Amino acid sequence: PGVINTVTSGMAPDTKETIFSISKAYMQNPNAIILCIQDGSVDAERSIVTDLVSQMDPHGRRTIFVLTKVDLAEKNVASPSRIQQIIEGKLFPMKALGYFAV
Amino acid sequence: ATDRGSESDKHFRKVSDKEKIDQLQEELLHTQLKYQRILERLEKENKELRKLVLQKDDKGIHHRKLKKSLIDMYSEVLDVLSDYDASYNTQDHLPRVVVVGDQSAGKTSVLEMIAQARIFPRGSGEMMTRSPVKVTLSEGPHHVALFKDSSREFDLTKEEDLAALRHEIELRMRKNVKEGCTVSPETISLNVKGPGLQRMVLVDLPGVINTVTSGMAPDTKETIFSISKAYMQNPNAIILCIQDGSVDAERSIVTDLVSQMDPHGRRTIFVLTKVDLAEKNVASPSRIQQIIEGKLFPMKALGYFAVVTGKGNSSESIEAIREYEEEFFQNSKLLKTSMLKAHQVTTRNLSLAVSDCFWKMVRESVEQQADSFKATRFNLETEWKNNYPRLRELDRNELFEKAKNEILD
Amino acid sequence: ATDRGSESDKHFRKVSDKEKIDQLQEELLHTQLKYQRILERLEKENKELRKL
Amino acid sequence: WKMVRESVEQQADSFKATRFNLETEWKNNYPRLRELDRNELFEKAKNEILD
Amino acid sequence: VKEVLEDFAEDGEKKIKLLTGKRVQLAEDLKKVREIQEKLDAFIEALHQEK
Ligand SMILES: Nc1nc2c(ncn2[C@@H]2O[C@H](COP(=O)(O)OP(=O)(O)O)[C@@H](O)[C@H]2O)c(=O)[nH]1
Ligand code: ALF
Ligand SMILES: [K+]
Ligand SMILES: [Mg+2]
Repeated sequence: PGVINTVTSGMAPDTKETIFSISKAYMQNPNAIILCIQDGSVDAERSIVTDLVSQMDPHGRRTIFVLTKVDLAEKNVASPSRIQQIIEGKLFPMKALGYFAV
Repeated sequence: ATDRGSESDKHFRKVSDKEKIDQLQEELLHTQLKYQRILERLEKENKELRKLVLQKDDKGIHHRKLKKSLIDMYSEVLDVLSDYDASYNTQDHLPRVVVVGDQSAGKTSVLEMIAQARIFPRGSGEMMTRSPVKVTLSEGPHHVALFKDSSREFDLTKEEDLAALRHEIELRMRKNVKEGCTVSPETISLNVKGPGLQRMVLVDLPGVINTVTSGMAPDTKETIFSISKAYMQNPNAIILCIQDGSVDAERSIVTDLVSQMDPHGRRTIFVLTKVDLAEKNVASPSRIQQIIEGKLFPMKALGYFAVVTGKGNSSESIEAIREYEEEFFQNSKLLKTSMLKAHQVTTRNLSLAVSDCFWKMVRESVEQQADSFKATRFNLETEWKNNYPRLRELDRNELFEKAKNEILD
Repeated sequence: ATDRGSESDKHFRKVSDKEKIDQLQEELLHTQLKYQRILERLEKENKELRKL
Repeated sequence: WKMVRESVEQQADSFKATRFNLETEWKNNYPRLRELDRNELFEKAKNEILD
Repeated sequence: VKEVLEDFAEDGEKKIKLLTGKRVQLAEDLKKVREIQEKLDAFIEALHQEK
């Protein structure tokens, strides 16, 4: 499940902690490979799951970031400069295993 | 023989009068004693002669209770307050309208398509807002905005002037930021007149960032939160909550910033931007039916949830943005197949509705400030006078001059 | 408050300000200041060397 | 009307002085004293009498 | 001294930096508070133009 970090629509407040537990069951696995799905309709400054892998995989040994909605880079809906920097990896406060386009 | 310097300086000073006293007496004493008096009485005449011409441009003289400089009274009060005390101890009680939302959202769009699309730097690629930018909007003709309260003479309808004006704001934005962050609380003062502008003060606070990427200094997101206290701790602030439209509500930071300010929505209106990105991906009309009903946002913002849309090109003129917004909202299934009638969604309804809520809060709460400041002065004067009974009235200019004479004596 | 200089000073200052806005100074605002424009014009006439 | 505009305004100084003196006497001696006019004192005495 | 004092007269920053006695700063704040009260009431007075 995707991380929310905040509960809205009458949903039980425990949902975000349940989501984080479900995702940490694997992200805390030393041998796991983590694929972070990043919404590309937003600037890089908005990234909900970066802070978690930056702690569970600060060495860039498991985490691969993939950019969804790459068509929005063509349309300039999402900042092209930050997209280029995330491709190069200048925007990650951590080491990362790699980066690919969705 | 005991001393000779005093005699020499006095003798030459006596010589200076004998030759020029017929000019010095008029200039040194007669003019100066009258100078202060004429400032009150004769400069009054020259001020009124120009003021009346300016009021005619305002139309205040022509029309009773209607004057474009009438809204400028509101800004003048805040300008003194910010200079007097820019800290939260005073800023938290100052009414304002703020633009609050995800940085990705392009939240400033709510103001860009009014006056700021021409003079405010924008476009995707980088975080634009660096510090709170307040724009004083007023019904009037096209007129170059004040930049840091400084006078300008530019044509707001020509690119050559606008480009230079965009540079001026950018300089203030970056200069306000110091090492260790990318955002600053130091505000930028803008006052613009033009058609379609409402009488209100709208502040584009820097966009919140969930996580501080390696492309931003570590303290960026903490600083924005502190700057966000301009409304989180301000009962007199009206918050426009901007949801980045392309992504869903649970993911967004703005939900928590405002719900901890006013969970009942009494101090805020929810607005959505970039809704048109719903049709560049698989649109969800049912998700939009929850957007308008506020099931998706915890602050329970009050009022109609207006939506802002744009081509996404950073050169679209204000008129082009307005025409694009009207055609899209009146036909898109996002609003036509859900209970969002275009004439309520349109940004111009938000500007009117925001202006309506603006004056509601300002008149209700402004009178409390007068009592608060008066109580402040009495408490300060009582303690200040008791500890310093000698000085009933003091100023730093009076303090210096006393020393100046004392030292020379 | 009893036998305290601060209360005497506060009373004196309030009375002094009331006297400063009393009729003694109110009249001067309507009999002297409005001719400071004529005084300024006469100063301008005096500084001009045409008369000399 | 010229005399009106010239002189009537300064009658506020003596009004304020009188109010200040009355309130000063109250604060020094009658901190509980209010606009205890023909109605208020009568009502308080009446209630005490009935009680 | 006269040359230096004139430089200090124009040197506002040093005057502020030199004149930090906590009473002039309080006096400065009192002046600003007084100005704000006028500015607050001026706007509030402008609100009262409706009636
Ligand atoms: N699709 C779309 N784009 C917008 C909208 N509002 C603004 N933009 C785009 O966002 C860019 C800058 O807008 P701005 O308000 O400054 O957002 P910001 O720079 O991220 O704060 C420009 O290129 C605009 O075309 C909108 O309602 N819909
Ligand atoms: F993208 Al922003 F303030 F909304 F820099
Ligand atoms: K952006
Ligand atoms: Mg912006």
